Parts: sequence; C-alpha cells; structure tokens
Amino acid sequence: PITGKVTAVIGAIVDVHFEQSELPAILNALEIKTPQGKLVLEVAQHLGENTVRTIAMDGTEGLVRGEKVLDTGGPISVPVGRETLGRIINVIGEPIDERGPIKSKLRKPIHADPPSFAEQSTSAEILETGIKVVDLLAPYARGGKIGLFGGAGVGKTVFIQELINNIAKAHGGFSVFTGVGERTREGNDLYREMKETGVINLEGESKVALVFGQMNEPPGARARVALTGLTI
Amino acid sequence: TPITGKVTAVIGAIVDVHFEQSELPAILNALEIKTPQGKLVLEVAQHLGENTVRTIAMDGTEGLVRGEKVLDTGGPISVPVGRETLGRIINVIGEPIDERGPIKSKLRKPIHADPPSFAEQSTSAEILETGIKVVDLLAPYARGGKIGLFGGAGVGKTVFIQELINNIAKAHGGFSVFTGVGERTREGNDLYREMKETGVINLEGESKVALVFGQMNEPPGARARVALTGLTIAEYFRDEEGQDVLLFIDNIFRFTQAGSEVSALLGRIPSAVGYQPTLATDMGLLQERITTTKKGSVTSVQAVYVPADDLTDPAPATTFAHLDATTVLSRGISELGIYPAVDPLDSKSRLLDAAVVGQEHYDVASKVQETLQTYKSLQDIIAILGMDELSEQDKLTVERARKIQRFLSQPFAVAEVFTGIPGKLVRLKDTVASFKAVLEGKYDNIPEHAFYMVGGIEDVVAKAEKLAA
Amino acid sequence: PPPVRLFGVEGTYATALYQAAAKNSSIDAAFQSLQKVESTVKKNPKLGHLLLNPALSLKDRNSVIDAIVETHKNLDGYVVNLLKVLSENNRLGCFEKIASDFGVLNDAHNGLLKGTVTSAEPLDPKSFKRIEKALSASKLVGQGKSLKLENVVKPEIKGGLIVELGDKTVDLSISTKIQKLNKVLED
Amino acid sequence: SILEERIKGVSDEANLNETGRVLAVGDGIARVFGLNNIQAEELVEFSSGVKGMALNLEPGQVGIVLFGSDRLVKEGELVKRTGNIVDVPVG
Repeated sequence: PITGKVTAVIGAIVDVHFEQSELPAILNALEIKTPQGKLVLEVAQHLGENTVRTIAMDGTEGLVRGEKVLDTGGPISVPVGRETLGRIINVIGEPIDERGPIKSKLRKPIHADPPSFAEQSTSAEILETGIKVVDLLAPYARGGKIGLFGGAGVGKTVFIQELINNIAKAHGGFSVFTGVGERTREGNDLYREMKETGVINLEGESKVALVFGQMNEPPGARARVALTGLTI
Repeated sequence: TPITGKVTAVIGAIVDVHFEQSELPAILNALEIKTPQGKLVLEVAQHLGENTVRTIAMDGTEGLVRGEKVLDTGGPISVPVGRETLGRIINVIGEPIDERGPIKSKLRKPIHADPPSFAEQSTSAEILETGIKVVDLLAPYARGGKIGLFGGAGVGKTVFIQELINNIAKAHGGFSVFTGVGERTREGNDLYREMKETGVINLEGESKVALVFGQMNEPPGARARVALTGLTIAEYFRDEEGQDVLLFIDNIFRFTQAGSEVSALLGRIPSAVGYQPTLATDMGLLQERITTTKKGSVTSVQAVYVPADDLTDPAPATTFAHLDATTVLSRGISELGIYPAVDPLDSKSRLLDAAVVGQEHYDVASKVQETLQTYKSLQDIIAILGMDELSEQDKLTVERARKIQRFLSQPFAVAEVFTGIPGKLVRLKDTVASFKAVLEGKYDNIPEHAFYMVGGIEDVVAKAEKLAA
Repeated sequence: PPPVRLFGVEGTYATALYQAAAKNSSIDAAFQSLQKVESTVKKNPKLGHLLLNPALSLKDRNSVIDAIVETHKNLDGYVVNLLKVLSENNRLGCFEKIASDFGVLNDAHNGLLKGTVTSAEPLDPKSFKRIEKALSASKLVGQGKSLKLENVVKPEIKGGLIVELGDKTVDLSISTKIQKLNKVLED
Repeated sequence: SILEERIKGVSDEANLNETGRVLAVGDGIARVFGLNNIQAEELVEFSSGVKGMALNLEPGQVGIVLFGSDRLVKEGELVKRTGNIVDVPVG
C-alpha cells in the first residue's frame, strides 16, 4: 500500500507527504512503525500537494522527519466479539490488560455514521433498574441518556457496578465502561474492584468490557477513546 | 464611463472587478453589472491596483458568474430629488418602490456629499414641545436638534417614534423625510398605510412627506447606503428648498452594523467587539451631514438599537457622542410597565437649562431628579430590609418617589391599541404645574394606582374619584 | 551583491539568479537564453499558456520542465537550475515575472536608464530627440546609463507633458495646471 | 512540436469550464480548480457523491462548502456543476 515520509512534526500534528495521487481519505488511520511498536496517526485534513495533516494517538516524542508511514486505509478497526468482554483495550484497540492477543471475529472502523431516521425506533420504552428510587422518580429509558451527577467515591463507582449487576438480571446484556481521561491510579482500583465484585471474572465471564483512557494519553487519543467504545 | 471589466471575485457582496483598460474609475464611483436581474449597482471602495478595484455591491450578488462583463456608471450614485420625492417610497438605488412609476426628476444628486462647514453652522435655541410629559419635564427637544433613543428596537422603540410623528409632524408641517434603515417590512407597510390615512401622504393630492425605506431583508451592503441616500433627499430640502424639514432614522445602529459586516469582507483588521475601524469616521461623517445650517434647520430623530442593551458597546457609545439630546429608554423601566419607558436618570438635553427653560422649570426638574436618585439609592436597602426599616423622613421621600414613578406614565394615542387607554397630550405649561404640585405633596394623599397609567394632574384627581368609587 | 535590490517576492529569486550568474560571469548569456525560452513559452500557446497555472503534480511539473529543456538545449545550466527551483517551489505563475525582474537587474547591470515621457498624444520626433538630448545633457544621465524614452498616450493627462526617469519627474501637464488653477480659484 | 505534443500528453485535458478538480480539502470547505463558469451560490455535485454550495468565488479558485460529512470527499475529485442555484423541490 501507499507510503509516505513525515514532513513535519509540529506538536502532535504530524504532516505526512504521500506518494502522488494515491492519498488517504479523511478519517483514515495511518500506522508509523516505531520502536514504540506502532504510532497510529489519523488523517484529519488534506493539506494538498500530496500531503495530509493527521493527529496522533500515541506520543510523538522522537520521530525523524522522513520516516515511512503506512496507510491502514480507514478509521482504526478495533476487534469486537464476546471475546472483547472483560478486556482492557487502549485507543489503538490493542489489549493493555496483558491477557494477550484478543481473539477477534471481526474488527470495525471507529468512525461510523449514526442510524437513519427510518432506523430510529418511533416509541420509547422504560429500561428497568433494580434501584427503586431510580425506577420511580427518574425511570431509566430504553436507549436513553441518563446523566450522573455527584463525585466519584461517594459510591458513584458502586452505583455503576450495581447497574452492571442489574443489567445481567434485566437483559443479561453486556456493558462497556469507557473511561475518558480516567485518573490512572483510580483506574487500577476500578479494575481491581470490577474483578473483585465479579462483574469481571478473569476465569469466568465478564459483562463489562473495559476501555480505559489515561490522562497521559495524547489529547487526540482522549477524544477518540469514546468513539472506539461506542463501536464496541 | 463605459469601462469594461470582468468579475475577478465574488467574495460575498463585495465583488472585485478587473478593468482591462488603463482608464480606472475613482473611489466611490458606481458600476452597473447588467444581468437578467437587471442592473446590480456596485460602488468602488478600494483600488487594489493592477487595474483591479474592489467594489461594495449594493444589490444581491447571488447568481453572478465570474468574469461577467461590468460597465462603470461613473461617480457616486445619483438619486433624484425635488419636491417630486414627496409621495414616494424609494429604494437605495432610487427606484420608486411604491410603484407610482418614474419620479419626475429635477436634479439628481450624488449620494456622497461633503458635510457643510464650520462657518455654515447655525446653533439652535428653539423649544420643541412634544406634549409627552416625560420628554417635556426631563429633556425638552428643540427644532433643528438631534434627538436620540436607545434600547430594544421596535419593542416600543418604533412606537415611540410613531408617537413623535403623530405629534410633531402635523404641527410642524412642511417637508419631512422618513428614512428607515433595515426596518421590518410589515411595520413599514403599516407606516405607509397610516401615513396615507393621516393624509400626510395624500397620494390623490400632494404629500408633504417623502419616504425612503430599506427593509431588513435588504442585503447588508444595500443597507449601508440607505442612510446616505436619505440624507441626500434631506439636503435638497435643507439647502435648495431652504424650508425646515424633519428627519427620522431608525435605526442608526443598522448603519453602523451594516458597516461592520462589510468591513470584515473588505479586509480590515477587526477593531474591538468586531466593529469596523472606520466606525468613528463613518458615523462622524454621517452625523455631520445631518445638521442645522444657516441654510436650513432639520430636526432629526435617531433610533439606536443597543445590542444586548449594553451602552458600553462601542457602537452605541460613539453614537451617544454625536447626539444633541438623548432619552435612553431602559428595559428595566419597561418591566416596571411604564410606557413611555424612558429611564429618567439617563436622559439629557443641552436644552435643559435654567436659562433655556427658565429657573422655575429647572427647579421643578432638579427636585424630580433628586427625589428619583434617592429612590434609586435606597433600592438596595429596600430589598434587603423592609421600607419600614428606613428612616421616617426617607419614607416620605420613598412614597413620593413611588408616586412620581407612577405619575410619569402618559398613555399614548398611537399606543392606544396596545395600552387600551386613550392617549393624552399634556401642555408644557401644564406639565411644569402638574409636577410642581406633586413635588409639594399637594395631591400626595391618594393611591399610587391613581397615578398609574394616567395623564395630567387634573386627570389624576379625577382618577382618584374613579378609584374611590 | 545585485545592482540594487528591487522586488522582494519573486525578486529574491531574481536576485539569486543575478548573483549566481555573476559568479557564472555570463549574465548576458543567461538572460538572452532565458529570454529565448521565455519567448517560446509565450509563443507556445497551448499549455504554454494553459499550463502556466499549477493544478498538476510535482512529478508532472518536472516532466513539463523536461519538455522545456528539450525545446532549447541552450539555456545555460544556471537557468536550468532556475527551472529546477521553480518546479520544486511549484511556482510557474511567476516565471515571466522572474523573467521581467531579471531583465531589470540585467539591464541595470548593462546600465540603461529607463524613462517615459507620458503625454496626451504622441509627440513630435523633433520633440523626442530634443528631450533625448536634454535628458542626456542633464545630470540625471550619469553617462553610464542611457535613457529609454517611451511615449505614453494619456488623454486623461489633458495636454502638456510629463517627463519621468529615475525617481525624478517634471510634470508640466495641462491637467495639473488646470487642476491647481481651478482649486485655488475655488479659494 | 514534439515537446508540445508531450506536454499535451501529460495534460489532463479540458479547460475545466463548468467542471473542476478538487485541491486542498478539509474543515468542510474545499478549494477547487476550474469551474470556469460557475454561478454564485450554485449547487455543485462532487464525484464523491455529495453536493455543496459554492460560497467564495475567488480569482482562480472556488471554495465549495460541503453539505455532508468530510469523509466522503477526498482530494483531486471531479466536481460537476448542478448548474442551478440551490433549489429544493416545492409543490
């Protein structure tokens, strides 16, 4: 496939000059093989003159202007499956849980177009939740957006855990706890807690799949973490 | 002059032409691009060199094809003036948009006209009484003056002007110019109908009023030169006819605003809040083309849409500078339900003086100001703790001031529909008397509701009887 | 060092060309050959006009350059390096611009004074000659640079004449005198 | 000559009167080369399969505004004029 040489590294905005006429499309994912494994850059402009402008998903520290870039060909494709249940995956869709390569069926682009007007369901329903207070005074709704308020550690986390338990009874569904710029110390605790409360059973089954965003991750990867989770 | 060109750019309504011959029109010349939309009138505003001017387009620019043939009309746009204007609504170009066909032209005059000189100035001293109590009491107008209004536009602002037209312009008689920059088309139609009804426009006969109307639908660029056009019509009356005129401008915020829109496109480094750097000059030039020369005296009424009702905004601020009297009307006073909603501590006139309206008037006004300012001063204390926890002496003041506040409302006959109360105009002599009595607490012994939404002191006395039943 | 820097944008290119060809020693040869290829670029009307406007690749641009050096095998090598520069900077829209500028630098190096005697109508040849004589007589001519007298027709400059050369002009047009007369007689 | 022929050979052909080829594109506006006759506020349809309204007609370039997601458009695609000022079916 097409290859191109890095022609700028101003901040985390890395401009790559690609061989003529055959240029990535907007929202493609590029992989620069690095001694850090790979660096995933996502094409967010065409600057013209067979050059693009991309954002980075991994830190750009060290990079010789002129390193080869390879174009994956589309938005990052992250594995999905019942396999991905109970797996911590970083933004580039790779296991960071260190439970080794996640066996994948299919992988899917992180950017996706919202369902059509036709595909929208025309009547809303009520999602059951075990908490009586919730089910009386502010019922959960099927496919709704329910916005939590009140700081973490009040039991906020425990409330979230409760919902997973409830979900297992309610549907027997799955969940994905997507953490956007989660405090990484706190994240370790959360993983440990989720293991402990058995919503993740390493040996057993796991309802929740984890996508954890660390504040040390580049801003671009912080931004795309949510979209990745949504794909799952 | 027939100077062919091609349209190099069409960046908004700021087309750029590139003349191919080395004869190049000067700045403020006018060009016509002929299209199946007829002529579009553009005005040269920059010379960018290499035989490429950049022109403001005073008509909509949708559909233009680049490279389109241009022809230069040459010089500033020349409107047609006369007394034949009276009984016409004219577009920016000068087209008779009231569709009374071609205006019988005498002299057609350039839109841009240099403001008359320092020597030509003639200072006013006339009293013009509107019979509006708040106006009369607080800040008397004068013939030839520049009158000013501030607040939300056509939220009562338009109504205020309409009341002024109803009062002043029949008494004044003679030529009068109404120029409405970016006004609501329906409101303009109402004005046209109303004017025809009140015979000021009598289309069967003659009209002693002329009208220029620029709708707010008109492209921003068009709106910029609506004002200049109107001023030319006024100048013909001021100068050539030499008979005292009237002028209405609503809103002159639209003039500033229009300039700010074009400014960005033109390529100017934006000044604070985003206003055009040429804001001071453009406003200045405009406001010195409205003046009372020894040739003639033109009473002008200018309406300022204050954005977000922040007077600190630079465009309203620089407007405040060029007015001779202002009567800022405040949303708060509107909430208090007082129509007219003129803020009484934010009005001024250079005509309020103890020489100009005499010591007795001035004394009456002084006391009103002091009383109301005290009332404003104690607003904090009133809210935090009851009025009963104010000093007894102060409580008299507070009670008086509450009455003064209610008293100041004067039902308006133009607002008769809205108020549902038949309007009343009270004499200047009567106004001074009425307030004098109230200030001496003569009629302070009857409810605040008695003073509320009613006219003169005699009317209040009667309204006490009405309430008493 | 060039014979007085003139032109920033595009003229740094011209300056470079000049000084580089001063180190080539042959500036006249360079200029002449550039003039010849520039002329055949202009006298190439299909794509020598319609591909003076970038819209095509760096590689495609390079291949246009390759066609250009087939068109003349005389172009020195410094102006062939100039072709490289323009292709690399992918700016073809200032090729004739650079040509004109190089002409200015070149004829400054040659030393030819430039001038024009704009008038309302083309002047007499006796007038031309008398003016040519006068200008050479004047201290304006350093005896090192020999005027160009270009008549321009400008009826807008109603009558009279205006002589121009150097940064020094004498304007004894009729239009200016009328303008001043009128203006002061409006005072 | 043969040189001119070879130049003709590497030229994409068409003077791009009423069609363009897209240049730098991103931030939902594209800058197109050609579209020599272009009506102002016209509707153009890209070969991308999206339509845009020409907003800025500038000397030598036209700046379309993309009515649709940026993913669809890619550089160097051929823009054909709808030929109509933006219209919507009414009735």
